[PDB]
Amino acid sequence: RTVARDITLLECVGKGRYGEVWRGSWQGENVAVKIFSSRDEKSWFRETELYNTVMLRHENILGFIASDMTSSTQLWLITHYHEMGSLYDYLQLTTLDTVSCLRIVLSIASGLAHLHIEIFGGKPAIAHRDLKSKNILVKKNGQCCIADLGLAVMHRVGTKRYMAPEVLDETIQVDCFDSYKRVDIWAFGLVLWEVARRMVSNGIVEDYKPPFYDVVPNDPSFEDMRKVVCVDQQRPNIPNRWFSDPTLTSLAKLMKECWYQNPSARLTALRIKKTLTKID
Amino acid sequence: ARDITLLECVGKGRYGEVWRGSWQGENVAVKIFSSRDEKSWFRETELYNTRHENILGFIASDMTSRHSSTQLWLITHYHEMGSLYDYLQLTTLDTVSCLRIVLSIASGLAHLHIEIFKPAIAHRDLKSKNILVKKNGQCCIADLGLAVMHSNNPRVGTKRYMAPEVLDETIQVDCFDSYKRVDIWAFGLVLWEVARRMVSNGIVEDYKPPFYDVVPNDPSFEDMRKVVCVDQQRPNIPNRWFSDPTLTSLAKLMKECWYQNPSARLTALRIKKTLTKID
Ligand SMILES: COc1cc(-c2cncc(-c3ccc(C4CCN(C)CC4)cc3)c2C)cc(OC)c1OC
Ligand SMILES: COc1cc(-c2cncc(-c3ccc(C4CCN(C)CC4)cc3)c2C)cc(OC)c1OC
Ligand SMILES: COc1cc(-c2cncc(-c3ccc(C4CCN(C)CC4)cc3)c2C)cc(OC)c1OC
Ligand SMILES: COc1cc(-c2cncc(-c3ccc(C4CCN(C)CC4)cc3)c2C)cc(OC)c1OC
Repeated sequence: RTVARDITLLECVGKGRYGEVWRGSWQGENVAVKIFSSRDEKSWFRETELYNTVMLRHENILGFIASDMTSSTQLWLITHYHEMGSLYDYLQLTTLDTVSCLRIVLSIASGLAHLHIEIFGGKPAIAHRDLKSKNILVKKNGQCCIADLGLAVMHRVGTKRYMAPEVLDETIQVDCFDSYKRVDIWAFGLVLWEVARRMVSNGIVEDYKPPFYDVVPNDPSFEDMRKVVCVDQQRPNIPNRWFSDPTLTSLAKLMKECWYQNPSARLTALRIKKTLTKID
Repeated sequence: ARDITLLECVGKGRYGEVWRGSWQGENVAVKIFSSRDEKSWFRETELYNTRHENILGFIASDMTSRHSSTQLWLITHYHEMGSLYDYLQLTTLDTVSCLRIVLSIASGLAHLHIEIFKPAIAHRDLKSKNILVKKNGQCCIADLGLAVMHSNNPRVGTKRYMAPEVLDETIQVDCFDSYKRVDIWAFGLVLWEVARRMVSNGIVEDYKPPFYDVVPNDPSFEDMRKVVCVDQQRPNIPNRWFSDPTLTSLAKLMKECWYQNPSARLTALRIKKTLTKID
C-alpha cells in the first residue's frame, strides 16, 4: 500500500521562540503543523513521549495526528486545525453573552479535569504547566480545546505572567504531583478572569487585557511577577459591574478560589466543573 | 515528495515488521514497531536526533494516530544484502572480506562508544542480526532501541549475546562504562561467528550462532546464565585457526572480549587499531 505523508504548508498562523505553526493540508483535510526551533526541541520530545505513553482523545484537548522527525533534524507536531484561532485572539475582537461565556469556561474546565484525572484500565494524571489564553483554541461549536503539552508532566518553566506564587517564590513542593495540578488551577483562574471581562452585562463589557496588565510591563521579568503576586499578594481586579450579574458574581467567587496563596486551599478541576454546571 | 510505497515484508517478529519501500525513487527500509516495543521507538528516535558509514542511516521517524490506535515508523536506508546473520549463512569469506567486515563493525562501534565535542553511546543489543552488509563489503550497526547515552528499568537485550554481568544481574546499572563493556562481549561473539566462515587451508566451519552446541534451541535467560556464568563456557576456537595468522590474531582478539571481569576487556578503539594492524 502507499503511505501519503505529503503535507502542504499553506499559510503561517504563528511565529515565536517555539518556532512556527502552519495551516496545512493532508489529503484535502486541514491540519495544523508546529515546526519546532532548536531552542524548543525538548518540547517536541516531551509531547511525543506523552502521546507515545497515552493517546489522549478528548473534545477539549487539541487532537493529535502525528509527530515527525526528518533528517539537520526537522521536528514537526501535526494536530487538528481550528480556523477560529486561540482564545487570546478571539477575545481581542469578540464579546460574549452568558451562554457563550459559560460554554468556553466549562469546556476549558472539562479539558483540564480530563488532563488532571488518573483514569484506570485509561490514562495517567497530567499537569499542563503552561495554561494560558494563547494555549486554548476556539472551535466552531463554541467549545474550546487545550493545546501544547510541550511542558506537560505525567504521574521555573511556564509563561511568567501566569506563574503561581509558589513557582515565583520557589516554595513549590517539587516532589508532589498535586503541586503541578495546583499551578494549573492558578492559571485557569487567570484565564477565567480574561474571559469573564469580555462577557456583556447591562450593556457593559471590559476591553481584552492580559492578567496583571495594570501592575507589570509587557514581558514582565520574574522579579516583576514575584513582587506583585508573592510580596504584595495582588490579584486581578473584579469590576463592580460583575456584582449586578449573577453569572459574573458566581465566576468571581470561582476565580478567587483558584487564586489562594496556599495551593492546597485552591479548588480542584473536578470541583470547578461541578460548580460551573450549577451556574445558570 | 514525502510519499512512501511499501513493496514487500523483509522481516516480521516481536519487534514488529520491516518493509522494503520506495521513497523519491530510492529503496528505503520501513520498520513499523509492535505495541510492545513503543519505548524502543522513542529511544531510537532520541538517539537518531544526535551519522557514520557503519551506523544504519536515518531518513525519518513518525508516530501517527487516529482514534485509539497509534503507528510507530522508522525509515532508514535499505541494505539489499540483508543482515550479517543472513549473509554468513550461505557465504564463506577470504582474509580480505573477513577483516573488512569485522574492521567496519569495530569502526561503527568505536564511533558509537566515543564522545565527539555526539555523546558516548552504548548499543546494548549487538548481534549479527543487528548488523547489515553493504555492497562495498563493509557493515553498518542497526537498532539503537536499547542504546544508552553519556556526555533504565530491567537488564535485557538478546539472551544468546548477553554478557555474564547481564545474565547474573551483577552489572553496575549506574556506570555507563558497564554498557560499553557489554557491547565488547557481544562484539567478541560476532567476531567468532564471522571468523568461522573465513576459509584457511581449504577449511571453513558451518554458520552457528554463539553457544549453539551447549544450550537448547531458543535458549532461556537461565539457559545462557548456566553456560556463561556457571559453566564458564566461551565459544570454542577451531584448532585449524592456529595454522592461519589472521584467524590466530582474531582468536586472540575475541578472547580479550570474553574476560568475565568487564574491566579486563579491550576497548572498541583498541579492537579497531589491532584489526587495522592485521593483514
Ligand atoms: C509515516 O508517516 C505518516 C504516515 C501517514 C499515514 C498515511 N497513510 C496511511 C497511514 C496508515 C495508518 C495505519 C496503517 C495500518 C498499520 C497497522 N495495521 C494493523 C493496519 C493499519 C497503515 C497506514 C499513515 C500512518 C500520515 C502522516 O501524516 C498525517 C505521516 O507523517 C508524515
Ligand atoms: C497553541 O499551540 C498550538 C496551536 C495550534 C493551532 C491549531 N489550530 C489553529 C491555530 C490558529 C490558526 C489561526 C490563527 C489566526 C491567524 C490570523 N487570523 C486569520 C486569525 C486566526 C491562530 C491560531 C493554531 C495556532 C497548533 C499547534 O500545534 C500543531 C499548537 O501547538 C501545540
Ligand atoms: C494519522 O492520521 C490519520 C490516519 C488515517 C488513516 C489512514 N490509513 C489507515 C488508517 C488505519 C486503518 C486501520 C487501522 C486499524 C483498524 C482496526 N484494527 C484492525 C487495527 C488496524 C488503523 C489505522 C488511518 C487511521 C486517516 C486519517 O484521516 C482520514 C488521519 O488523520 C489525518
Ligand atoms: C535490524 O534492524 C533493522 C534492519 C533494517 C534493514 C535494513 N536494510 C535491509 C534489511 C533487510 C533486507 C532484506 C533481508 C532479506 C534477507 C534474506 N531473506 C530470506 C529475508 C529478507 C534482510 C534484511 C533490514 C532488515 C531496517 C530497520 O529499520 C528501518 C532496522 O531496525 C532498526
